[PDB]
Amino acid sequence: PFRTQQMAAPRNMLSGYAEPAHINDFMFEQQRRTFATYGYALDPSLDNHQVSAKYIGSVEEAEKNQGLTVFETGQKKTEKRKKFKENDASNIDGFL
Amino acid sequence: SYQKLLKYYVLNALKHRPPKAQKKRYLFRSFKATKFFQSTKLDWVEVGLQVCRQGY
Amino acid sequence: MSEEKLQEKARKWQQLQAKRYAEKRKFGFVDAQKEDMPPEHVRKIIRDHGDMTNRKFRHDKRVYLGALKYMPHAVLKLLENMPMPWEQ
Amino acid sequence: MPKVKRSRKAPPDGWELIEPTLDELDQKMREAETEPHEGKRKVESLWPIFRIHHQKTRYIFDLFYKRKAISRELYEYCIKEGYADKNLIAKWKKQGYENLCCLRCIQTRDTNFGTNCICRVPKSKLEVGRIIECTHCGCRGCS
Amino acid sequence: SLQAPIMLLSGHEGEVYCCKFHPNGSTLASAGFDRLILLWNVYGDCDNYATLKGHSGAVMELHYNTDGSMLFSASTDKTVAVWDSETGERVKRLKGHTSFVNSCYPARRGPQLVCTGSDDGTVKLWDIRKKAAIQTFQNTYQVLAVTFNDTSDQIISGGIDNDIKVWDLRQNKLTYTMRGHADSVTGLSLSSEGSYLLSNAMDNTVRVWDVRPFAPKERCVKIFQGNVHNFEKNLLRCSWSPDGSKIAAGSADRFVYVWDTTSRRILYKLPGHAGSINEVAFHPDEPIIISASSDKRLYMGEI
Amino acid sequence: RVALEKSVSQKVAAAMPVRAADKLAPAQYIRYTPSQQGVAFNSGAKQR
Amino acid sequence: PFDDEEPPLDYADNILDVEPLEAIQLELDPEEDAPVLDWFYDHQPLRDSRKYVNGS
Amino acid sequence: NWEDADFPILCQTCLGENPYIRMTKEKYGKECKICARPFTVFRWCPGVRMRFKKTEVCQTCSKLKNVCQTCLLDLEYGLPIQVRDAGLSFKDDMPKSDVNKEYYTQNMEREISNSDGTRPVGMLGKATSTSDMLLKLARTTPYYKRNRPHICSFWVKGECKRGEECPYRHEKPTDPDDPLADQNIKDRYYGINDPVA
Ligand SMILES: [Zn+2]
Ligand SMILES: [Zn+2]
Ligand SMILES: [Zn+2]
Ligand SMILES: [Zn+2]
Ligand SMILES: [Zn+2]
Ligand SMILES: [Zn+2]
Repeated sequence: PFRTQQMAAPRNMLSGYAEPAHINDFMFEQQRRTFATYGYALDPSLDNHQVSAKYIGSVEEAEKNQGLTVFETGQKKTEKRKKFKENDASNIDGFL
Repeated sequence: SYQKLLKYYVLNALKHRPPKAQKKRYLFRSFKATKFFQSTKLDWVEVGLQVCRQGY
Repeated sequence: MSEEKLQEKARKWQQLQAKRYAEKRKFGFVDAQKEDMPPEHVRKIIRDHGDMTNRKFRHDKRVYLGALKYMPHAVLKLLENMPMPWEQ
Repeated sequence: MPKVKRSRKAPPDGWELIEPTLDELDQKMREAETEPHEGKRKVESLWPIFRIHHQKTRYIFDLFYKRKAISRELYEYCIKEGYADKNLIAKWKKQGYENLCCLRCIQTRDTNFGTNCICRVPKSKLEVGRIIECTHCGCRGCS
Repeated sequence: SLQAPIMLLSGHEGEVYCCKFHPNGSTLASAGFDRLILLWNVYGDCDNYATLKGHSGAVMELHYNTDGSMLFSASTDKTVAVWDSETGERVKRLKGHTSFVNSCYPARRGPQLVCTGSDDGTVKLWDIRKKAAIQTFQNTYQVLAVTFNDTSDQIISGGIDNDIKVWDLRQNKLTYTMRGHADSVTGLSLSSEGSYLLSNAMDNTVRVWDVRPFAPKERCVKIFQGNVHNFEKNLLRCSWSPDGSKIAAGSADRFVYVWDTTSRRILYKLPGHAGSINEVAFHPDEPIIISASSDKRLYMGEI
Repeated sequence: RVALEKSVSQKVAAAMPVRAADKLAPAQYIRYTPSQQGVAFNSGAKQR
Repeated sequence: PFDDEEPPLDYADNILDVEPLEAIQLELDPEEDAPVLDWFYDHQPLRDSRKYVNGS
Repeated sequence: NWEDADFPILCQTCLGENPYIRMTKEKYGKECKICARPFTVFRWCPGVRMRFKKTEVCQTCSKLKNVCQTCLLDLEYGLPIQVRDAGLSFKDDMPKSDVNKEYYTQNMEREISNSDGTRPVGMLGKATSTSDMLLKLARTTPYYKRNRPHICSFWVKGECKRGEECPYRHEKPTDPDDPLADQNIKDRYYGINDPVA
């Protein structure tokens, strides 16, 4: 009982254990943008309970949008914001 | 003058060590691989005025 | 499960496998080339950094002195390409 | 006075009908070169240059591939004399790359993580309506 | 036994999807994302002698014949390569698929046949002498793992439809459906006897299915747990021991899983991989294991 | 000798600081366990 | 050529506007010097013709 | 001496609410805000509307005082250092005057680099005896209002010409007639007259 939460954890340098991973670039950045866009992603922890597959985030919106990523065609398509357009490049001081 | 230019040519031809095959370095290919150099096409006088202002 | 769920699972495996093994993601893929820039870009950069007295460009004062060690090489590449009296 | 041209041969056939507007785009570029930076940030002051360069290149692109109003001879004259960008035209003929602002905004060497700019992300995939100005370019969503 | 136990092997450059022991057990072929095939020794100092190019894609599945003569490679540029075990030449390249070839398998002891499955929904049969597909089975969905029986009469196929399907070559009809996996099947392996077939699936359950003329009709023989599948969605492969006594399965939590086939007990949980594991394989004579993972390295465990 | 040669190279790198000026993109991955678990922290996870 | 207290000229206006003042360029005989006359005073003369040089 | 150690020593309210982080490593980027010797600066973005936080102090100056390199709070509890030393003893006595500080830093750097590289070299034995009042006001869930972009100083003069595009907050700064406003770096780090604490 003579150790704390930090002192009982299997740590490597003062704040935890840090080991080199070799995750595929695409899948990593996929789950990264999945969390950064909606608020959920799959769990990259390698044991955590050693049963199947849990989502880690705002898990309530995960089942609402079926667990989609950014690279996939979305469910919702509504309320687009309206912008000007002058794609001709022929009128000077009117092109954008 | 002709004698001295002959002297310079003979000192070139004497002390010719062969090219000494190294590993090629390519400094400007290493500069433009970075995110700090861009490339363009300019008149030579514009670049000379640039180089003089930069040295100043 | 249902045909809808299995078709959605097919879509969200085909899109994944398409975007994960693209031609631009193979191992020895040298990515695209740095291209030419418009010649007005370096002109306005040189012109705004006038004599480096503005307070707005005080973070690039350190880089110009750093570039001082490569001025002889820039001089060499400059004078190497002098334009040849039959050229305007 | 002129663009002083570097060919010394006479310009090709359809030149005189695209010359007022090319000289008008060129006048707009000489205005943007001399705009004094005051309330125009350190990256914001180079945003007109990439925009007008896009505009001149899109003008010759629209006349040769869409409207078909320029021959090969006139088209390649305008590329040699510096009115269009041969490399930006070459990207606009690719499939997804068709409103591309800059060649910088697809250059992966210019970024920290070896990636494009968020300029190039499809606006549906940001999902929120966040407003974006690319730092290179000033662009708001090419793609 | 050879050298000292471990014998870590490097030289690869990207992920390593597949690896196979030679039918005599004296050399090794490894392959992955590197668009390269490496032929290395199992004995001596385990050093490279042959590098085999000839792809524009990721070399998904690797196999052998039963002789150790013909090397079959399934790649991610819709083609399959057929090579000789020695001398290293492109002997037969076969192009019939419209999408990515996930797996291949050679029919053994019969006339030369290869069956492949691809992401377009197709399971195709291939005679090496004909330069053409022999039979084509549109399932409807993406197919990940494909193998034969010993009789060269059935195609045992795993896809993403949570259902192992067995095709008869003579009737050309859907003979068997095997239910019991809750997520996509990523790897199949038929035993040395032909009695049992081992399956990985994304639902993290490793299943043994008996393929026999006479069936109990509910073929849920043996169930293994502990195998982890994750967000990386890798194609995970399984392998039988030469005597059918040990079972290996790749895992995405960097642990080499080897079960005992009779007690359903985890024999070995060998560590030593930084990245997730793709294929674990047994030496055909001796208890030596090549394990291949996404950390670009190979491991030779000596039991 | 293998330990010494590395320190030698790190010393000698000053003698030519810029000859073929350097190159850097081995973008790598590392798995990290926060040792803080009690989850409200990753979002509910044990590693990152 | 310029004075010591004279700041260097801007390239933009002062030389983009001005015509470049014809170079030296000996007049070549159109009959006697015919296979040379088209390209002789160019920068890199026969660069864009694949028959006489390779590429760029 | 330089610092140069991989992968910084961070808490969980600064490392972000996303389990997938992309950080950059600059070898000898800044100088330490305390030690004044150059160290390896790591720059990451926690979430979506965050600020791109970076490490402020050395690995060594966090090993001395068991803190995170950017919030300067205890790795275990998440509290200021004056609170933790109040609920402990104060026997470190790091020097504040110049030559003494660099001398103490040199000697403690030799001490740490003549050891394992895992323990808070002096704070360990006293870090065994714990669970004073600090545990009854330890923060339970992360305060993600720390990772938050500063007040737009052009919006304070009512002249923010970026408007909706500016990534800095358009909301009130704190009244400077407040004890909770001054907060020097070294005052937060040595445990001396910290108003939060
Ligand atoms: Zn952009
Ligand atoms: Zn742009
Ligand atoms: Zn853009
Ligand atoms: Zn420090
Ligand atoms: Zn912190
Ligand atoms: Zn603002």
